[PDB]
Amino acid sequence: MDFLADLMDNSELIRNVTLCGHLHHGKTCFVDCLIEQTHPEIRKRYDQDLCYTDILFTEQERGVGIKSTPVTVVLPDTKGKSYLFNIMDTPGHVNFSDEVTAGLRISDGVVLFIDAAEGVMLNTERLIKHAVQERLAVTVCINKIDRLILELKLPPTDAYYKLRHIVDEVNGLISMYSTDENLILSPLLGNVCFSSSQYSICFTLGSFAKIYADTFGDINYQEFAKRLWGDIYFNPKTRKFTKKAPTSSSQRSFVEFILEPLYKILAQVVGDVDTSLPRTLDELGIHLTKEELKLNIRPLLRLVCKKFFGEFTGFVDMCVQHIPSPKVGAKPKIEHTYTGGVDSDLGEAMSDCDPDGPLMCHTTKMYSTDDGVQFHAFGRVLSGTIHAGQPVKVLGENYTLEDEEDSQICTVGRLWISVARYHIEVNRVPAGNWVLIEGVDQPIVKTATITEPRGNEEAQIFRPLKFNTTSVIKIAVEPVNPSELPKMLDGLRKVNKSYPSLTTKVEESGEHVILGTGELYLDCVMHDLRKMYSEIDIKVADPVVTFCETVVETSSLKCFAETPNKKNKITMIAEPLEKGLAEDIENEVVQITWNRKKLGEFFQTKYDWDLLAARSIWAFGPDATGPNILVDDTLPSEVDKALLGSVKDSIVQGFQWGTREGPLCDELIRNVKFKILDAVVAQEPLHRGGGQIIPTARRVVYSAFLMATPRLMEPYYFVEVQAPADCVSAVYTVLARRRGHVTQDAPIPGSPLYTIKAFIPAIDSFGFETDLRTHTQGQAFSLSVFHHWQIVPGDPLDKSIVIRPLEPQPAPHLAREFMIKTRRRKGLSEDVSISK
Amino acid sequence: KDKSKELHAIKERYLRKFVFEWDASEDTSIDYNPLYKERHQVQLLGRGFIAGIDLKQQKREQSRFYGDLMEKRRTLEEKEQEEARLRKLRKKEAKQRWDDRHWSQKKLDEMTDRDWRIFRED
Amino acid sequence: MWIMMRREKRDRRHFKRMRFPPFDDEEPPLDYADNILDVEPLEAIQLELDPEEDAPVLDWFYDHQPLRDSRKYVNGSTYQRWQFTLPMMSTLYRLANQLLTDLVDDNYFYLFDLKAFFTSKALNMAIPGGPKFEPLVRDINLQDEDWNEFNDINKIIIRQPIRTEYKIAFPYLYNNLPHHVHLTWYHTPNVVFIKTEDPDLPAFYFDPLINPISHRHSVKSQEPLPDDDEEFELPEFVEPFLKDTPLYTDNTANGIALLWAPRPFNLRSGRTRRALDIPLVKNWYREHCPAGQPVKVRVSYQKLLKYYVLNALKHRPPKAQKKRYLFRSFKATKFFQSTKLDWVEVGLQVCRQGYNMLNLLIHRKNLNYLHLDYNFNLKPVKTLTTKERKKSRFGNAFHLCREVLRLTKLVVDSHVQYRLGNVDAFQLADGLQYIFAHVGQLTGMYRYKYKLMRQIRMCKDLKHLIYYRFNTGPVGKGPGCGFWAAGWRVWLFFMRGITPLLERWLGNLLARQFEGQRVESHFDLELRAAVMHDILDMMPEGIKQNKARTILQHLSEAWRCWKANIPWKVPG
RNA sequence: ACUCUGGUUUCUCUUCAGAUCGCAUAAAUCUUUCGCCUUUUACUAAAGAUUUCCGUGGAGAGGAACAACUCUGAGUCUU
RNA sequence: AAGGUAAGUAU
Ligand SMILES: O=P(O)(O)O[C@H]1[C@@H](OP(=O)(O)O)[C@@H](OP(=O)(O)O)[C@@H](OP(=O)(O)O)[C@@H](OP(=O)(O)O)[C@H]1OP(=O)(O)O
Repeated sequence: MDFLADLMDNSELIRNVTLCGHLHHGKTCFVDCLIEQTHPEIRKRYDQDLCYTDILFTEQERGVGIKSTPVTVVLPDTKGKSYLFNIMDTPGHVNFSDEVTAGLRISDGVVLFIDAAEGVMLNTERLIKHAVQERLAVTVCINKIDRLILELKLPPTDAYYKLRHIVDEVNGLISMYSTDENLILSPLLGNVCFSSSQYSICFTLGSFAKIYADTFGDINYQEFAKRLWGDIYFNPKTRKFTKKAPTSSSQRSFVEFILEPLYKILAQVVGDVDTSLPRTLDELGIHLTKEELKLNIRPLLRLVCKKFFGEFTGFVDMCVQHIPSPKVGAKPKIEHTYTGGVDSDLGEAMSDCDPDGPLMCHTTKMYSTDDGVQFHAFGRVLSGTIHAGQPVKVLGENYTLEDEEDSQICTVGRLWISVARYHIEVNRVPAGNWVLIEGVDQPIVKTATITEPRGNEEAQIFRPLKFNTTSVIKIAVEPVNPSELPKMLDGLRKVNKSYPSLTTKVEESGEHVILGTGELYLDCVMHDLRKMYSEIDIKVADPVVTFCETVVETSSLKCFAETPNKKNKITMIAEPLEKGLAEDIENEVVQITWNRKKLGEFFQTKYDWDLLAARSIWAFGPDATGPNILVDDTLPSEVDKALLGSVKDSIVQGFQWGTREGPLCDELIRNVKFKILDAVVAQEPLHRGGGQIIPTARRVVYSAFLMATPRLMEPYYFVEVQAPADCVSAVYTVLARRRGHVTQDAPIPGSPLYTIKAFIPAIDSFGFETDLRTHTQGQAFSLSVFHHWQIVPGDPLDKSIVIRPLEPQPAPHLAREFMIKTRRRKGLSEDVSISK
Repeated sequence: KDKSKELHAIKERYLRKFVFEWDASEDTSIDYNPLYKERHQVQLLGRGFIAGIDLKQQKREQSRFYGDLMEKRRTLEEKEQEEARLRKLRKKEAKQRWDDRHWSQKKLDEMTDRDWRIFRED
Repeated sequence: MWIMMRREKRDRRHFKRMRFPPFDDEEPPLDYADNILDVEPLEAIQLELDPEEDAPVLDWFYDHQPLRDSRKYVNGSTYQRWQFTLPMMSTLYRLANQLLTDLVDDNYFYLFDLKAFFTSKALNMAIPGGPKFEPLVRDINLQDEDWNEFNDINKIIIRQPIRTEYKIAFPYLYNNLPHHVHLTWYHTPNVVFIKTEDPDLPAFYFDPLINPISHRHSVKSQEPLPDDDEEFELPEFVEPFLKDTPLYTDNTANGIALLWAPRPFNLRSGRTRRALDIPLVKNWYREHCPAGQPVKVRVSYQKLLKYYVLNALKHRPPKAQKKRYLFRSFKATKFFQSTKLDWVEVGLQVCRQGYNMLNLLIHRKNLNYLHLDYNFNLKPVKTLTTKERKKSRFGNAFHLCREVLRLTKLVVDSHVQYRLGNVDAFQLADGLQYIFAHVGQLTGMYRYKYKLMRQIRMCKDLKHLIYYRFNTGPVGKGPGCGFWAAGWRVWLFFMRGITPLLERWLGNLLARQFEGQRVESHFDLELRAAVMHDILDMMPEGIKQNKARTILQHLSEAWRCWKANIPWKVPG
């Protein structure tokens, strides 16, 4: 117990890892195995799983991980070096991908859990891509090995083939996102570990070679593990490992030495308990009491694999070798996360992970208490130590060095090291660790930086959390009793603190809309709101998706707007963007902060924009990386460039605001390029004020966008389903019924299941999972994630189209309807006022 | 007809005597959605069968999708073993049916006691 | 038994259903000294177990309490805590494939499980295949809410109507006021289990059902592997851990298939249950109704599900008790003796004793114009006068006891007919099934207890569940089905509940001593009595008893003076 | 490679029961909401609280089969 | 299961 606390001082003996993977792949069960290994009094029941990290009532009822859980435990190594591991057990459901990112930012390593039978899935690919984006070390663990034995009954050669295909597919996926060659994976490299958390099996090549060397002696387990995978064979005539098969049917080294003993032990335990199990256990040195042989097949198998394999030292050595410690892993984290960069003095100090440096925490999670009235922040300490009952300065996502408004001084109360079910109170937490900070909840909303007050004033904030996918599902939430309206708001605040991707916004009409990723995510959000935060009756509107606005044609006429001062005139035109350019802006392929000489060269090369015209780019909207581009095209001899640059900032804010609030239905604007064609700026400095230019800039943006042919854009989800080969036609029928088209239908290699990948409208995806599972009688399962915005069919400005309430409109009537009702939901006017 | 069923459902959502029998009006398994009416029964990999129902009839009501998949994927060598197993099982079942046949297919001298009492009970 | 009975119905085109009641009304019950004791029984229903495959269970399969005296498999004569080996468990699992669905995981029960039905009951809706319930809370006024600006339909985009299943899959997202609602298990991973179809095939086999892995060589897989066969050499004592042990035995495939087996067959050992407590057809209606089935069997499915859900919901943990055992305190007293008898003999004895007890109850007031036959039908011996008809009335309890003893007489008479040789074993099974499926027609005990109809409607329902699983293949409709376990256990479950009523009604009837608008007329009377008692107690009434009535008069006038809203002030 | 280690079954009694007592499931009474209503005795069907009943586990105690050797771990376990 | 007992003298 005390050794765990004393182990935090050494930053080299700490590993900050996050266990991420597809839904139901064994991460929680693996953490349960680690907890049982560390805790003698914690053992799973024979029938029910343990689910140590599944602490929420929702998790224990839904059976799905909802929130990331921190587990800080001391694990022995293969040699016995007791390392300190901070494991972030993240949900596997794609809808909760944000919950992974909260745990992914404060982690120096990623453990990708992959089911042996299923293989690489949707969330697995998303998580490896995202983790590579945050420049994290990636190690792979193939869980549920027994599914190749006890379920598929594959031959050991075919089990090896399936494992090799699984490992080689992740290698071909990381190459698509990581330029570094060190991100390759191979079990002989120590990158890849094998496990079956249901039966407490956990081995790498090094660990199993260590078992061999303990059994027989005089074996170099490192050298032995170097030849325990791949096309290398074993010749007992020379007792040597040869790249060529000694005999006609010589099995590979992995098959002969690793998969063969595991297959045989599992076969003996599950088939020959009464006849050959005692003999094979004497052969393996395992001694089980008479009562331990009376257990059913599954508890007996778990017990015998616990005895034979012992501790989970393979996982520990993989993580230690291939996941950097906070001391060595701080520099890329600081570069990718700290806004001031590594060149900053504070960045340089934080790169050393000094426990005696200035305090710099990075809170990414916020965990509620039992009563739900107090929240405990959770974050990684990057420099210095945090002490209990100590005044600190808590920044915010909007804080800047110029603006001390977003920073509030708060006293840190008790500090906890959090391990799943329980928390151990501590006095101080040195750098490189994970800490539950109490008393700093009030200024923190989503993500904050904690530093010391009255010192280290030149301390910026860490970058705001960047999420894998956009949240487009929108639900309006009201109280049943309006008298209880504040409580809901209070509850709303709490869920905003508890869900990283949640977005609560009050509309013009007074409807409070919550933004979520999917049906299960919003279901959990409303359960939390109703049952623990608000504790009041709540009315929920029918779910709806958010829309965007685009153009398909150049504006017919040059659209002019003049300020109320009647001295400034802006004449603009609107053009649609090229294919992929908006995605390039969104993916941060190009930034407005790039050097201007090469910024124009990008558009001159990939899109052949004129060098002078490309250099005329002002900014992107509505954000820094927003998919809308504002380009100047004024005649140099007709507008004074120096004078135009004076109001350039005001025009930029007007553009950003107008693109963030569309004219059609008060929504975002995507894939539009606004060209400024004429500027007439008042020569007097005070007659070109921002308070007049910005509304005028928004008005001219609206006019140009309206004159250009408006179109509504709806989100399309990418859905992959794993179903028996017979159920493919049923999936096709359901998707065709819900306006979705199948892009691919590929069999899963090494399993009869087929994976069907399709694109569905997001507004047509409500109940699609239920429809698919009920129609196929539960054999087909689907996971849906937002993929891309697509133009909805129909003209959205067609006034002649009549909308019938309580009828699903045809396709050409969609774009119009999707506008009008949305406007009615926003409290806007009945139709688009072009004259406004 | 069924098109108006969906609209009617949407509108409805938004806008003495001993009876041994159960009334047919109590039935809940009535749906307008073709997905929820003609559900996809579990094939169970072509090797699992619903309880109670006889296996012989269940085999002939199978979708044949998995049978076609097997006869397509199987190589000749592994096809011969399955053919031999099918022939052996067919011969065993033919012998069982031959022994368990009606008295109309047996002569009086070769009648067994069970068949004798079956004939008498008729 | 299920396999055998379908064979004796498919071949026996015309089946001789037993005649009920088996014996005449006035015929006295058969003596167990010259009719059944000396006769030998006919053959029972027993499947011909294959000596090759069904070898582990062949010896003891059709024995009463099998393996009870085998100390290796059963703890002892108490017959609890059976210990079985994998070969016998796998052999038993094959002999029960007809009664078990080959479901590998509970993904089949996606929205068709207990939690989903609890949700549907709480939310007043119903899954199509699921049952229907009376609303948990009426809330009729709040059921039809006004046209708010929030729920405005003019603001609602309709693409696919929100079904009942949607409001059950995500109850907290799709409907308002989700109270007393349950969250269902989201998705168990698809258990991809591929069962072998031929024993003459390796246990670990690349079945054609698996899509081929097809290891591609388009990209030459490059990995760090040292210089081959030049530096590392294994010691001569080093071999794979289990090289002597074969990869698979004969029991490997069956042992693996035992893992993905129903609850009773995936265990190596366990605890012994009662025959009552084993619902053989519980999983038949827990799953979805088979397609292409008539309306009545479907409604039977929903009603069986309704009763199952109601039982599983209105269940409270059993209350602690001191474990007083009956039939243990009988033999403590010098009034009961212990022996061993054939069950048919005990049934005949109990039928005769119940007839004697009912006869004693009938001639209770020395009235001899009511006659109880041996089929337990009560009829007047003559055209009884109206006064005598009134004088010979018995409550519903007596007729309920008469009808339950009639049901026992029917069962015992069917077994007696089987033992004599009148009917076959298959005929006896079919007769018992008919008895337990038609208790209302056979006995008519619902007239004296209407709640009993709940059992009766269930017994018919189970029939629809069984018959349409039975008469499915070449076997057609007919009086041959004899799966009588369900009705038998249902009537036993009725019996456990009705026993206390009959016991207390009797024991307080044939005992030496007999025992037999008040809300509003409660407090005033008790208050007047209490006040008068207190006043008279404190009164020194040794001299002033005659004032007592006067006191009550004051208690009236004051009350009247309050009711008349007039002043009340007695000077003395 | 050693000496001691003391059984299992079964019949009863007395208590405690959290736990699916029970991988099964009845009845009664009372209190509310209902549906029949025409008066109890039966009911329509949901809820809440109780009681009884069919069974159960743990522990302790007392007899019997048992007849006890030894299982078994404790250990210096021996070449 | 009932709410369907004529009462009265005489042995
Ligand atoms: O067709 P129904 O009039 O509804 O008769 C059915 C049924 O017959 P079906 O199979 O034709 O539905 C049974 O008879 P089988 O044909 O299955 O043998 C059963 O008869 P037994 O239980 O006596 O064998 C019973 O008929 P009944 O009770 O009238 O004899 C039952 O009637 P319900 O379905 O109306 O309850």
